[PDB]
Amino acid sequence: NSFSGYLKLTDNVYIKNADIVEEAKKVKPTVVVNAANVYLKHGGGVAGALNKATNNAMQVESDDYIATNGPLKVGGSCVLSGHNLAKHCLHVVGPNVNKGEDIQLLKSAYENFNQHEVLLAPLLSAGIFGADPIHSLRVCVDTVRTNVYLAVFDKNLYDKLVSSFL
Ligand SMILES: Nc1ncnc2c1ncn2[C@@H]1O[C@H](COP(=O)(O)OP(=O)(O)OC[C@H]2O[C@H](O)[C@H](O)[C@@H]2O)[C@@H](O)[C@H]1O
Repeated sequence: NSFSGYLKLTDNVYIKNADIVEEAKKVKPTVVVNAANVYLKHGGGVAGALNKATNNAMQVESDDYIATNGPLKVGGSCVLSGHNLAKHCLHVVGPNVNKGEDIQLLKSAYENFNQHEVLLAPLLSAGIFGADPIHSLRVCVDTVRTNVYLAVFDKNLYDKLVSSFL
């Protein structure tokens, strides 16, 4: 695969200090993961950046998905187009711990990754949703069995994560 410069964490999990949008643009992976909310309203963080890079096509598609199917579940997912970034985007909803949602649902969220052989992904719930980032990384490592390439935008966070036990 064309993923380059990743640090190996485990047999199947790799990590890099990179913007997921730039990784997706360069690699054009089969699957890029979005850290979504249940309404697929891609406002900020990973979702807002991915959507911006698609010139809002991701949001237009997402609005039709919701109109047809209704909100996702917390811990749930749907497969939509990856537009100009990837073949597919797997939109995954981690728990919004800052709004009282159960952190246990982070494991359910990462289980969705096992339906795909290779993914480029962020650390779910670790941003605006308020989960401890090292916890999200540990849940990823302990849940995902398929090959995951994690893109960590924030340099300070990356440096801390790669120096922490799993
Ligand atoms: N471009 C990026 N590339 C890689 N990692 C990033 C990027 N931007 C942020 N991160 C990191 O990615 C991690 C996740 O941060 P978040 O994207 O907030 O996701 P969540 O699951 O916590 O919140 C979901 C909400 O965020 C959106 O508003 C949605 O629309 C949802 O409403 C953090 O470590 C970030 O530093």
